[PDB]
Amino acid sequence: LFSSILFSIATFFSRILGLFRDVLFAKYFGVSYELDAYFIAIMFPFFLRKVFGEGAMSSAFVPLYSEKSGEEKDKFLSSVINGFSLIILALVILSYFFPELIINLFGAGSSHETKILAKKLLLITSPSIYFIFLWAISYSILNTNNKFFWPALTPSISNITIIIGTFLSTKYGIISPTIGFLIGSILMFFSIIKSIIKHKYYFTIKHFPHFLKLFFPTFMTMVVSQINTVVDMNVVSFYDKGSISYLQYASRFYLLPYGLFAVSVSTVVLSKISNDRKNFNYHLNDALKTTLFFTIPSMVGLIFLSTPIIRFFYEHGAFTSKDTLITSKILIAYTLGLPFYGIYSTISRSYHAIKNTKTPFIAATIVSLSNIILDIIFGLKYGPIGVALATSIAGIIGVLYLLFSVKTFPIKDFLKISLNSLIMLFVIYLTDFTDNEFWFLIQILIGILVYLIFSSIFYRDLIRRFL
Ligand SMILES: CCCCCCCC/C=C\CCCCCCCC(=O)OC[C@@H](O)CO
Ligand SMILES: CCCCCCCC/C=C\CCCCCCCC(=O)OC[C@H](O)CO
Ligand SMILES: CCCCCCCC/C=C\CCCCCCCC(=O)OC[C@H](O)CO
Ligand SMILES: [Ca+2]
Ligand SMILES: [Ca+2]
Ligand SMILES: [Ca+2]
Ligand SMILES: [Cl-]
Ligand SMILES: [Cl-]
Ligand SMILES: [Cl-]
Ligand SMILES: [Cl-]
Ligand SMILES: [Cl-]
Ligand code: NA
Ligand code: NA
Ligand SMILES: [Zn+2]
Repeated sequence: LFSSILFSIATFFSRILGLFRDVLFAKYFGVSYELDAYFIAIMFPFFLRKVFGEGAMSSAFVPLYSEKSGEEKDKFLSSVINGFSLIILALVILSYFFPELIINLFGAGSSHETKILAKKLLLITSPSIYFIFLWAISYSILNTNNKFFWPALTPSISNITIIIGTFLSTKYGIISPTIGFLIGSILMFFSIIKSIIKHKYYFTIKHFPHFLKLFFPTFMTMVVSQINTVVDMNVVSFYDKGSISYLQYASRFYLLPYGLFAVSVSTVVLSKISNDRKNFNYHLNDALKTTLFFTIPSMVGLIFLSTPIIRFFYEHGAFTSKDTLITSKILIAYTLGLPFYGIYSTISRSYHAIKNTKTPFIAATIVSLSNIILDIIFGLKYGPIGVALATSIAGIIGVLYLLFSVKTFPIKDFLKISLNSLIMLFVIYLTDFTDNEFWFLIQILIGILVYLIFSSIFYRDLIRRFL
């Protein structure tokens, strides 16, 4: 368990480091066409990391690597590296000659000056793909040797190098964090290079067709399942300049309470279902109560305090009062979906825990199609706020489908949690007088205390049994 607590500390600071990276973007670049161009240029390697984070490489590499032995293991590894090196080299050369293909994938609607700059930055980011693939392969090898802690922290390397590049941007401009992104991908790979170079190199691609047969179907499935990322960005690119940047500032901050409250708090309770499948309904209700307990007060507090929170973190240097006003509205639009995505995540993973992949797949399809259609309608009409809202409404639709499916929900506890959250709201509203820029921190503490006090009143009998 000591490694589990250590990994939580490591994850917290890794999340905070990403937040600090964005804080510096706001200070050194604010919201601008030039940061739009940066995000366009990094989005393909970023997107590819996300897909490999869902297991796209390990899903095929692990079984085919582990089944082999002796120098057939080296020959398999060489086949994978050689085959991908060939494909990637071809596509980086094509990227140099036709950068508009990648640009128009993520920023088709962006202005002329944006696309020109993104072309220049893509010359630097496109090679990072090669080092991301190698990183993903080494990551898989480490996983087959039961190494999980340290490989999971290597993305922090890239955030440090981007941060350093952002500091140097006062001399070079936006190209400095772009170079930092490339160097980050190189050093991420070098941090775990030994797992690859301990193998003998073979001039062979013998096993590459075998590996592709198992890799590509799953890889494409994971591409499609993460596509809403691409659609969000491409739709907003048609709005005002800086729209891409607004969406990144708001969504990257929102992912902090999302990851904590909509997913992580309910994991332990959800873990029990696999071992105790015949009590599925009880355990699912238990997990849903936990999710609601955290997401409902968090949603209320975040929305009420969205402007002072954004101001505290982002409103420095080039990030203006106007930027705070807009980013805060986008954050509210996302935060309205927090409890719905919490419920969604809880029911979906509970289904997986009992080997039902069909119902989670249908729900995910509904959410994805809903999100695309609503992006078209609301995103083209209202820019980033419309895209954020579309994402939240899509989650509501997914929740309605899943609730009709499991036909269970802890209604009594939802009402108790909601009342405690509204009592909390009433109190924080009363403490809203000073307008000091740091007062929102005290209101968060007051809100937590009020919420837990009244939680203990309404759950007194339950606390006694636990205590
Ligand atoms: C070579 C294709 C590059 C595609 C375009 C990106 C440009 C990259 C530039 C330089 C790459 C140098 C890094 C080379 C990294 C080492 C390659 C490797 O993994 O070898 C493993 C074997 O020894 C064991 O199987
Ligand atoms: C600008 C740099 C961009 C670099 C982007 C690198 C992405 C490469 C990913 C996969 C290999 C693609 C080649 C796939 C070849 C076809 C695979 C195949 O044959 O799959 C058969 C399957 O059974 C039928 O469903
Ligand atoms: C996330 C929860 C943990 C965070 C813990 C942070 C600890 C508190 C830090 C700073 C408080 C600063 C509060 C400053 C309040 C302003 C006081 C003031 O000067 O108010 C003037 C006005 O006239 C009144 O009437
Ligand atoms: Ca600006
Ligand atoms: Ca060997
Ligand atoms: Ca300020
Ligand atoms: Cl601008
Ligand atoms: Cl072996
Ligand atoms: Cl970034
Ligand atoms: Cl194979
Ligand atoms: Cl084989
Ligand atoms: Na500017
Ligand atoms: Na426009
Ligand atoms: Zn093979």
